[PDB]
Amino acid sequence: MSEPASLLTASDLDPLILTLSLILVLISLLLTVLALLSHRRTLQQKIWP
Repeated sequence: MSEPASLLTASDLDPLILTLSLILVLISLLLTVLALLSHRRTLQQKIWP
């Protein structure tokens, strides 16, 4: 590689918080997508019901 093996050996700076974060991140993202589709679906119906 080109970076110090320390950057990887230190990938454990905080896995506990990262895990909880990744979860909320992935979840929050999914929630947004759903809300987006739901809104788009409603508009379509309201446009041509």
